[PDB]
Amino acid sequence: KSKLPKPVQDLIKMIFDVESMKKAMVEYEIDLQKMPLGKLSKRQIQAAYSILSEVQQAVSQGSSDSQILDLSNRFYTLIPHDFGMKKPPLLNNADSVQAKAEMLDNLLDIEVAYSLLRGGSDDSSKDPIDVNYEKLKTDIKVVDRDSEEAEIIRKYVKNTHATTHNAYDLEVIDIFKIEREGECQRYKPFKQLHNRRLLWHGSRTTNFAGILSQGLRIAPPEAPVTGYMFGKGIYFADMVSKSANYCHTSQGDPIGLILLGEVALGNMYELKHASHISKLPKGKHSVKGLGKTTPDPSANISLDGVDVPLGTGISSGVNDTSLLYNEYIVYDIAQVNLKYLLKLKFNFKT
Ligand SMILES: CCC(CC)N1CCN(C(=O)c2cc(Cn3c(=O)[nH]c(=O)c4ccccc43)ccc2F)CC1=O
Repeated sequence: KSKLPKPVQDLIKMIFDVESMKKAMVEYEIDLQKMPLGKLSKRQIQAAYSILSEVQQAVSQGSSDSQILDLSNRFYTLIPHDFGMKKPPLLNNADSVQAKAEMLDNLLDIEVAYSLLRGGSDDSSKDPIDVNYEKLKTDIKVVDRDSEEAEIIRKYVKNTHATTHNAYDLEVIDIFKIEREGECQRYKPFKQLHNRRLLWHGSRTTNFAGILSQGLRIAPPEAPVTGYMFGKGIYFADMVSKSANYCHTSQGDPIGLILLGEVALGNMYELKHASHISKLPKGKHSVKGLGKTTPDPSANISLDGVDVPLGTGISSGVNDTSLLYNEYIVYDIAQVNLKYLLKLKFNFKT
């Protein structure tokens, strides 16, 4: 029977729940009868990535729209869906390709979690919570609610909830201090880079067994670079509600998980519109998507030598931008050092 703190036990139970994995796939309208969770495979997901890349190439290189029709149907054969009586969305425009790329990103970490679960060694004299905790290769400690860490983090949550994201209120349930094995050594070449910032990264709960196991990762080479607004990198935000929207919580599942990561941004290539890149020009270390609203810079606080942009939202004065709020993208996984994991309750306004 596990000795782990009860909040950590609840976390392990949440991120390894198999039925949550199936619910996520059903939410995507994937046919569970034809393609069960156990038949989901990494090379199958990579093959689906390549079809999206084929669609990307066929659209831009001026091929037949007829081929694009066939590539779309091939995607729905490779990944069986079940839209009941409705017509499955056609894969012929960037809008549809980006939605399927997002779906494959989620399937990729679901496969990592399920394979983690069904692998390794097993011992019936051990609590499955203890076994699954050790499979994450991550030290997880509860942050004291009255500590100054929690104070700064709660202030960060309190001040950076955008007015536009008015559908819900956020309530911090647990603050976890996490150390992924090996990630600190991997981050060492970037530890002294300038412009280090503590930024948010939200994701579906079904992704976090893979995120704690493997870290935040760049989409595989088969993934289409045009499937993501700023290409294939790791995305962060400085508004907690922007990243909280990527938790994709609902009134049925109102508990979300959000990361605080130390990100070495260096020289930021500042952009106002989409730019589908996989690498940066020499002398640039990150992309900053310029939003119309930014945390007030005069209110930046230092936490363990890292900037925390917890200022309240003010106009950035940035002219023509497709972004309401800022985005930060790095294109090297060694530029990220995950520090905290928050468990939030979404209180939806009605
Ligand atoms: C988790 C599965 C794996 C699969 C390899 N994965 C997926 C890709 N990825 C990203 O960071 C990533 C995220 C978004 C969307 N987005 C988000 O989801 N949360 C945020 O807070 C956020 C904040 C600002 C902007 C976008 C955000 C788009 C493109 C990306 F590349 C790293 C990663 O590891």
